[PDB]
Amino acid sequence: NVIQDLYLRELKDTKLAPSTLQDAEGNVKPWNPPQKPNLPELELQGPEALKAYTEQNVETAH
Amino acid sequence: PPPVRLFGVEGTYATALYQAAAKNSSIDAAFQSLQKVESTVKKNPKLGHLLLNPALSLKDRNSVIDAIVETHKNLDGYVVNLLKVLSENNRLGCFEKIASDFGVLNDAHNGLLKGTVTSAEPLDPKSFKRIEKALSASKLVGQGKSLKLENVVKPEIKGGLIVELGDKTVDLSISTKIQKLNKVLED
Repeated sequence: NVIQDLYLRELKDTKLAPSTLQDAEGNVKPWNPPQKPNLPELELQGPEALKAYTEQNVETAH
Repeated sequence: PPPVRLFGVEGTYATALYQAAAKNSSIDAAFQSLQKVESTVKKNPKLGHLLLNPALSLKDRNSVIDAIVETHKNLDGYVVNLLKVLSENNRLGCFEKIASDFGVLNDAHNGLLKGTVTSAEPLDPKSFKRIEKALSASKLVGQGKSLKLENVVKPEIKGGLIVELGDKTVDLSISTKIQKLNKVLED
């Protein structure tokens, strides 16, 4: 009765509400791509380090 | 013991009056006389309803009673003993209250029932009759009992009706339905 009146009135008279995707964007985090896929740095090239190291530590066995 | 137990604030006085007049047999006469003294109290609106205010002496209260049964003498003796009782017990702040209560007991004894059709506006006479008919038709008015159905106006109940009698109600109103509906749309 009154159930029908409200049901009818509500359903009919509102069935669109605001909904803008752009407004949503403000409220959410932005996708941005990773940075620095940097390849590892190469170090201690040559036996220069090794010859230095054999000499450098006097105690090679004591 | 006599029908309908109404425990009240000096409604024990009414109960007593009722039971007392049942044993005297003449309750209708008593009720009528009580109505008459109530009416002349009511129709002595200032300086007789203001002598229901508690400030009068015991002796002055007693003389108020003597004057009251003088005031339009020809009243049942049981309600004159009751008048004495209320004065002696120095309570008269439930005097019209006791009268109303005695009426309820009396018209219960008679069998009469009261109902109510609250609405926010006076309803059709067709409605009055139809509801009276419906209730009389149903066991709700058991018969051997009558229904004085009273439509009252209270804007509190916006639209519809609530039928009331015998502490049994059916409430189909727009306000109550709206409340439940609102709640469900607040769920």
